[PDB]
Amino acid sequence: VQDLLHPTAASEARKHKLKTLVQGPRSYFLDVKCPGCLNITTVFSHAQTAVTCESCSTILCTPTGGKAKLSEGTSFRRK
Amino acid sequence: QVLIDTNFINFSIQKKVDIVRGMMDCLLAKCNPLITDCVMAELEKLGPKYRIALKLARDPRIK
Amino acid sequence: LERMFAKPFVGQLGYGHRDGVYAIAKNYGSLNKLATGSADGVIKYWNMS
Amino acid sequence: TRSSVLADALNAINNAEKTGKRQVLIRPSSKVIIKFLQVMQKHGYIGEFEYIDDHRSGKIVVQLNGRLNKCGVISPRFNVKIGDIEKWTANLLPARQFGYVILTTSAGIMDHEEARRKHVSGKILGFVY
Amino acid sequence: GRMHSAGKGISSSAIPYSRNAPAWFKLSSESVIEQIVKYARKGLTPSQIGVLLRDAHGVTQARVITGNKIMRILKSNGLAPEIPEDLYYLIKKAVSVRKHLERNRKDKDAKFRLILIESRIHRLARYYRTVAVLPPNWKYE
Amino acid sequence: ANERRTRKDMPYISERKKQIVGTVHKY
Amino acid sequence: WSINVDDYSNKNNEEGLIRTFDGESAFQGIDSHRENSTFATGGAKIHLWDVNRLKPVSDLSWGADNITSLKFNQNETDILASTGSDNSIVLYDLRTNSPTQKIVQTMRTNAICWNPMEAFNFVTANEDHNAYYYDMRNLSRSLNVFKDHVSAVMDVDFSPTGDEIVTGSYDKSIRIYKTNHGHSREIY
Amino acid sequence: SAPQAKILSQAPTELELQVAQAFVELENSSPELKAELRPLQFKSIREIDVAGGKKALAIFVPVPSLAGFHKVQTKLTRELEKKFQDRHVIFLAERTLTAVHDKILEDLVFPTEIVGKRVRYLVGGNKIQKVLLDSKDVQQIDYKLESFQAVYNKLTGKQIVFEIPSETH
Amino acid sequence: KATKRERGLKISSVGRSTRNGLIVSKRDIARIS
Amino acid sequence: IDKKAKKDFYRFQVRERKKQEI
RNA sequence: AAACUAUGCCGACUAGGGAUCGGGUGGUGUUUUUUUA
Ligand SMILES: [Mg+2]
Ligand SMILES: [Zn+2]
Ligand SMILES: [Zn+2]
Repeated sequence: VQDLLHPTAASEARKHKLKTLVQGPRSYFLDVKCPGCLNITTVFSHAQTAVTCESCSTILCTPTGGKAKLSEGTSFRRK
Repeated sequence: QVLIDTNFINFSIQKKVDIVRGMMDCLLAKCNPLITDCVMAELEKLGPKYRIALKLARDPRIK
Repeated sequence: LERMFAKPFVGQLGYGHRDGVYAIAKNYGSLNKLATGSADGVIKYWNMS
Repeated sequence: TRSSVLADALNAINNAEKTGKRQVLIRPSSKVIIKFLQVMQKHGYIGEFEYIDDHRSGKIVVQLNGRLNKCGVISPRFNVKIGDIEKWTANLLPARQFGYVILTTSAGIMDHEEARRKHVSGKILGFVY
Repeated sequence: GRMHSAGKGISSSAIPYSRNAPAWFKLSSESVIEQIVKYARKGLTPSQIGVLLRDAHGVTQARVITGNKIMRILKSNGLAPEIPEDLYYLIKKAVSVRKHLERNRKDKDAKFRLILIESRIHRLARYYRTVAVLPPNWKYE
Repeated sequence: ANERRTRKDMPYISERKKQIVGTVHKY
Repeated sequence: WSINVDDYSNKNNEEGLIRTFDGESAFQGIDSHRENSTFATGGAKIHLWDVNRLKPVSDLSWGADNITSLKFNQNETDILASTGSDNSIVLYDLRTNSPTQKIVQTMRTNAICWNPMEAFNFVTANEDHNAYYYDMRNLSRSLNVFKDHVSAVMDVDFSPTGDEIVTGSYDKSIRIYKTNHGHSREIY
Repeated sequence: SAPQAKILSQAPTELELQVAQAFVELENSSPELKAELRPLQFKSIREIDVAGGKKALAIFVPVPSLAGFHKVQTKLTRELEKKFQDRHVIFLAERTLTAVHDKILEDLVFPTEIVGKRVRYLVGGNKIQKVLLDSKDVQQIDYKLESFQAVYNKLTGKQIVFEIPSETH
Repeated sequence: KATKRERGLKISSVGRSTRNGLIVSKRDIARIS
Repeated sequence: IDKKAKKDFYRFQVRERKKQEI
């Protein structure tokens, strides 16, 4: 049994994005340092483009079916 | 003095016929409708589907 | 013997209420007295004896 | 063929009532749905109902106490005159004093008895009993 | 729920409840507008512009960050398409299938799919004609 | 039970404590 | 109201309404202090009333949430408990004229009964098909859980001996539990 | 800079003079923050009481400058609270009725955000309007929920209850 | 299994019942009014 | 970006194509 | 040439269980493996 009006935070986490009480995005944004020049770039977690460092023109991520796989050597933090 | 049977109440509701007024119309006289425990018990056993019939049967004019 | 002697229902109070019973109050000082009220707006005081 | 939001809400409430559920979720909401539910609440056919804003049409969670026999919307939204109200009730309700017919009048959405008391009239919205 | 198909998928984006810009976003609104104009000049469509800004520039939503949609931003700056973007892609797909049916006349499946595509064009074209986005005389091919 | 085979940190919650979401005064 | 009763034959009327207390908002529960005349009503706000005064003598409320039920303790008569629509249980003490403790549960609790033989123990009827036995002094943990019902439990009561409880449910049954066991011994 | 420069109103009130003196003092003390503090200016201020006995300073500001204030609202708010204790300082813009009420609410909760909104319809006919906030700065806003309720009641004439879910209060 | 389901008691006659709602004909509206 | 660019989508583009057409 | 022993109450309708196909998220440690991809 569950209370539709007061669902538990744990229960809401397991539900689909569109099936929660108030639908919201499950994605997030990251701060990725290029290995080359150490500048920081903002990257979407489910990015559909191979985000390239503006200064280096170096690939930072590669698109996939879901979450974009970050390139090896690129450190990241959740923004 | 009229003894009400269980099916009588159900059909009366189907035809929108009030028990007290419908009897006065038929006989042109004051009718004292009466419900026995058996009929009341049968209405209660019919289930939630016949809750409307149970509420009309409990009208105060029905002794 | 406990199973064949299990007859819990003893009876009902009067003819009951016109509408559903949603409030019951017992008299904590008297053993056989009871108060009930229904969604009809009617309240009754009973002699359970 | 899709159905009006009001009809969807009322069907959801009827299904939840019959299946024994004590809470129902209605989406989308509306002003009409909230007024209709408020009439029900004033007459005791439902309990508390809460409105949740999601920056969309919205959602409503309605508590049910088991006292609802049926509710529905009526179309076409024909105009009913005050003197006619009684007759219409005799056609639309189980018995003489059982249930309420809900009308959208110049004064708002209200049951037939309050419409008679206010000497107002309008279109018919639906019925509850 | 799909028209012209039996699929009932519900995959979609879930716009976040809050409608104000993210706290971590620290770029001027004017800078975002210039980026939008540059990409449109290069030839990118409004749908593709939002992907690039969102993926690489932290622009969660153009409306949230700048207060105006990408379509209105471009139109304010003189950039506007001939025909609505969704209609543009439907016509291109119809052209490609018609080209294929030219070389392969035995592909009855492609003939069936073309009917579905042209049907989608007629329904979409009729809507835009009603709203006056598309001139009333406009007809497909 | 299947989760606990591979889950490194899955605590054991008693049936008596499951219904409480929280309390105002902590002790 | 006043009612004529035939308990005793030492006499030989005034049977009917005696007084009316008007309120600003709708009421949802009522219970009376055992020792003295004061009684408490739970509506949108839980109000303490005195019989000899037409207005609420005191106003108790944890917050803006409404109260759906309340029940006075039977031994420590100054202690009171209430239930909110926000899935909460609030404890009051009249000696301080203030609430004391609040716990929020996963679902609403419909009724509360205090143990007649144990001043600090009370059982709660809950809407997750369960009834929970609580200790006043430590509300972090439940003393016991009763799990037999299959629909919402709508009322609960202690036997005056304090060794049994009876639960009424939305599933059209009545179950009796031993306070030391988490499962019913009977169904009616 | 004179305090009157900060005040857009031609006839400044004494409290406006004091708070403008506070801003210009922050400007002078600030080695580079003045660059953003100097352009920013406010239309008016309202000192409105709170249930606890405190009062809140609603600084009425133009919207285009409200953006710049929000950029630097945190430091100014902390400093003004230091200069003015017993004062809850909040920056609001002067601005359909539903939209402006919502914008006023967003200005109030700033820097915190509104997780949700609910309306509970009781049986008698009452309505409880509730606004759910996030837990970003839960302690500070918990010390300020009643002030928000009082301010919103004073300005919009509505009764709202500010809740912080994920915490039991 | 052979027994037909109990269908309850009839409560209305004015109009047909559908998913969209109760539909009342124009002829009926004039007849009632 | 070069592969995702459209030669004929914006009003300025078709005009340019019209200019070269004649 | 084809058929030639079949069969299932229906619906606007609740909550589930096991298995399986495609996609996605997370955990975990075996197969896997190393700045060629
Ligand atoms: Mg598709
Ligand atoms: Zn780089
Ligand atoms: Zn008999």
